[PDB]
Amino acid sequence: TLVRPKPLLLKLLKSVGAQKDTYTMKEVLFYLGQYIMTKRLYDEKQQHIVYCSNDLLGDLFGVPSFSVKEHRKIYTMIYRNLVVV
Ligand SMILES: CN1C(=O)[C@H](Cc2ccccc2)O[C@@H](c2ccc(Br)cc2)[C@H]1c1ccc(Br)cc1
Repeated sequence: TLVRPKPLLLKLLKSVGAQKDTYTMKEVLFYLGQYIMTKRLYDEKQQHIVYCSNDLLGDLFGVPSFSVKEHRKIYTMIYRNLVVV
């Protein structure tokens, strides 16, 4: 499935090296995760928990924190920031 990230998500992706305007979901996640690990928004003690309050990611998703273990919720939040081609 190819997707087109909306302006805010695209900015996020490109800030960690993304270069296209169109991506597969696996690529969106790849860069999104690189973004998270690069900024280290995860919690050192509980590494599956992500803190993104007052960050671009928080703006994007609409939440102050989330768990990378809830794939359905992450997929939901991501989909709101892209149009499926
Ligand atoms: C599937 N996946 C990835 O592709 C990347 C891999 C990656 C890591 C470092 C540098 C480049 C790419 O991130 C994974 C990830 C990210 C953050 C945490 Br916390 C756990 C796992 C993980 C992931 C990406 C996005 C979300 Br939201 C949740 C998990």
